[PDB]
Amino acid sequence: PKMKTHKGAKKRVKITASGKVVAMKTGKRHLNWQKSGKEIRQKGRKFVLAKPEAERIKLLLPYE
Amino acid sequence: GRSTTLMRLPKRGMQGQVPGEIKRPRYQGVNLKDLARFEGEVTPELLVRAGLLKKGYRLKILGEGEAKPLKVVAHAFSKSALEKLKAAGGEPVLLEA
Amino acid sequence: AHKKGLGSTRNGRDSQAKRLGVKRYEGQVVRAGNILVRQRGTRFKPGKNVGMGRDFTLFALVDGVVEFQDRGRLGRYVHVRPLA
Amino acid sequence: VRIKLLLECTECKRRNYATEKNKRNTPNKLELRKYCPWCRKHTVHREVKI
RNA sequence: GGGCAGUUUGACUGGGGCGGUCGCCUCCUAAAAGGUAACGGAGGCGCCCAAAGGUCCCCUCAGGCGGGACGGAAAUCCGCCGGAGAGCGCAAGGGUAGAAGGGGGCCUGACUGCGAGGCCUGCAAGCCGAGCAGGGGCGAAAGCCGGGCCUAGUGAACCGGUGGU
RNA sequence: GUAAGAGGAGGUAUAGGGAGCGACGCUUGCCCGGUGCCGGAAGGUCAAGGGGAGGGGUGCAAGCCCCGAACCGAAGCCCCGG
RNA sequence: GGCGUGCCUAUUGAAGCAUGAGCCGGCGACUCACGGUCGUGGGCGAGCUUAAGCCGUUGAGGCGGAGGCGUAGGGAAACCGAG
RNA sequence: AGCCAUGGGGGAAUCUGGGCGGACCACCGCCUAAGGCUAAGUACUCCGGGUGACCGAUAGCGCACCAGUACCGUGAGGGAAA
RNA sequence: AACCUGGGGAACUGAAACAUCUCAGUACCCAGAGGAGAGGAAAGAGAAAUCGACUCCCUGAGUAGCGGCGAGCGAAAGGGGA
Repeated sequence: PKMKTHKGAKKRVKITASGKVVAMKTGKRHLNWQKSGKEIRQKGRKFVLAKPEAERIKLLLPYE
Repeated sequence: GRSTTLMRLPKRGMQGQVPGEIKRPRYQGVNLKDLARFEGEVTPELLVRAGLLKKGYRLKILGEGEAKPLKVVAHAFSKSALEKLKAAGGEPVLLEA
Repeated sequence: AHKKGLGSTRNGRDSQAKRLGVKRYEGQVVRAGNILVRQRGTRFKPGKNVGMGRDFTLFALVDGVVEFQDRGRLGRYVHVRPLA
Repeated sequence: VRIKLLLECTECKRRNYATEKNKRNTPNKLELRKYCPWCRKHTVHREVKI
């Protein structure tokens, strides 16, 4: 019966209120030292598109 | 092979402890242009018989609307929805006395 | 069949080429911060609101259009002039 | 390499940060460079930790 | 503690095994955009500089012949000639003396909050940056400054260490 | 055999189990460095345990709960020789 | 007499000296349940609809708003709120 | 890492006794443990009766019929035709 | 015949590998009870001075959490009803 919303996805995604899947910027942890502040604040929020089809199609049930 | 783009990092802050979730008051907002539609009085138990709110614990007036004098009835009230209420209207807080 | 001592090599290494050339020419508008010349050394010196960055690379600086120049005792110039 | 290693700089006057590197091999004792913290203008900055 | 149990024990590849190989940057093959394959040719990177960084004052080489105690093909100085054959960490390629090279003074923009609009590209990541604004260094000013002449010196996520909010 | 117990064996180191060779005649040389194995009441490392100097949350406090050093806690491997 | 390299599977590509089948009959393979999702046929319309159950029927429907969807989003969160 | 349940060890109290409200402490509530019994609402179909946008002798129960029969295997079991 | 409670309790398979997790506390083994089984009056629930045995359905809810944060597994409270 009922599908199953994705745990991981949910707990790491930000699908916007317009059928747009837009998550967070990836590549920040064991980094930082010899790197531009540019890189710091530009590893803030992100975007993404296309496979966000599959993301939405996976969000599901409470949608979210 | 590659993490199915799972390479995307998490940001769901306070996504979960173990004793379930924190029992907090969830509010409920309402566009006061929807308010402009009807006229008379708007209590919690009334507006859920209508079509909004639905057992939303507390009510916060908000949104756009018109300068109509009436008895709004709720808990908290948006500061910018309190400027349409200066034009006309009554403001009741926290209910019981 | 018989196959005695053969061998191998060492050259199986080729650096990935990066897209390198010029992007916007004269006749083409560019509106503030649009790269137009990817170069190694100064194959194309900047100029009239042309701009170079931290790697020899010309980009838009005005909302105008490019054009060229040849100053032998100075180099090769690019000039992005807009309108009055 | 850890010889040049990796350390960070905090302000005096309570905490603050900024990201840097070192070089212990080179005549590098300690450092009191001069940068900017999150709060207010430019100030001290003291060397500490890994 | 194989005595017994359940499982791991890469892939490429002129059949497989041995040998070699996996990623990053340069130069050909590459046929004047891009790009373009091979166990096809040729070499390099996992580091370095708190000054090898940032501004202002300034100088220009490698070499050639001629002339000189040690020196003497080549330590040094001098004369005249000498448009880049020198240098620019490291491989090569691009480039550069109208500076990126080499000397000195003050310093510390390997700055914060942001980022128009472009490179590139399946995704992801990577590359570029005017200006705004805080305040800051130097500069008589004009002004430069989001490290190094540029391309290699790099590792999404999950785990947690440590300081803070 | 989880076990009760079983065979061993109502047999006793000329007896019972395990291994290498395989009558008999000749014979069986050097190496304890790696390892297996025999022993060795000093010792390194290490367990739960035992212990409690010392720290914290909280109550006004009495108290309660957690963190925990010194130092004593085996087998074992290291060590020592055969 | 003019002409004329079997059917299938698989192949870059086959009549195949590649495979499957002597011949005829009958059986024999993209469904369903729930959720999801693009549309599409209607009804309603800032509203829409009920599940379990209860009542009725002997293929007779009907009550039954509990709930789910919708009117608002932004942010990890507090909270702010057409921002 | 609470709470419930407990295999080894220690080892209480009787209404200021006592478990829990998710480390733990204060408080404020909640409930009275370590004795037992309880229908109905729910499940199941060997069984009987009713129904069908269920099959019509290869389909249908394996079996429309003299089927858990023939016969196959020691054997557990297999499983016809009609 | 099947359902029901308790005591034992796998593997394939999934995670495109495989242990941790899955399948599942399922298949089967055993014990026993009965038209039912079992369950059963609160040392409960849960945050409101709020309720009031137990089983059942729906909703809550793929929610809240659990997790080599992967596979995926997945509560009770409240509500409406029996």
